[PDB]
Amino acid sequence: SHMKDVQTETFSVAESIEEISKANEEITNQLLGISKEMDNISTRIESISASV
Amino acid sequence: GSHMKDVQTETFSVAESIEEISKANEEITNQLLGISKEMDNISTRIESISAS
Amino acid sequence: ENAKNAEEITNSVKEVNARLQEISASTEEVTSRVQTIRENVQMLKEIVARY
Amino acid sequence: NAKNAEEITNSVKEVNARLQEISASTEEVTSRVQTIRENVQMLKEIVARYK
Repeated sequence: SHMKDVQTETFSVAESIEEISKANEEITNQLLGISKEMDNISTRIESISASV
Repeated sequence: GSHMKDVQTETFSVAESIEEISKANEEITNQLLGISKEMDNISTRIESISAS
Repeated sequence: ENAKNAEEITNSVKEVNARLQEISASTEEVTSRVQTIRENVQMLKEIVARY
Repeated sequence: NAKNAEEITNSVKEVNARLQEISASTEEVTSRVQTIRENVQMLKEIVARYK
């Protein structure tokens, strides 16, 4: 049965696509918090330009 | 080998997709390098403006 | 100098915001192409059972 | 200006930390795409051999 070398490689991409999937969610969580924190720095710099 | 022809149909979609993820994660890493160098400039300039 | 530095920081923030929206799009591109590889690795483990 | 330059120095410091963790996860996707790319070259030889 030649479904041996199909199984050994379709096991390695399944333990690896899983960490990719998790890492894409962790990147997503950081990114959307950073856009909010960045948009508050934008207000503070605008206040400094006004102050100048 | 018809069951290996079934395997090719799957393995074509994976090979097309992994080549896009390979360029998309290189586009992310280069943009992240550019953000960091600008963030160190904001860090640097926010100490010099405070001394000013 | 305070006018110069304020604009220099504003110009860096504009760069960061533009590169960050390109990374969100590329993250959505990877979040779409991860699902395509997951389906063709579950539908391929179905062949491994069939035979 | 002193109270806003301090609040930016502290938010920039947390942003840079959070950004260094995106660089970490992006390295971890980059490193596991080497595994997957290698295994879809192998899946191609076995089909060529036995189709």
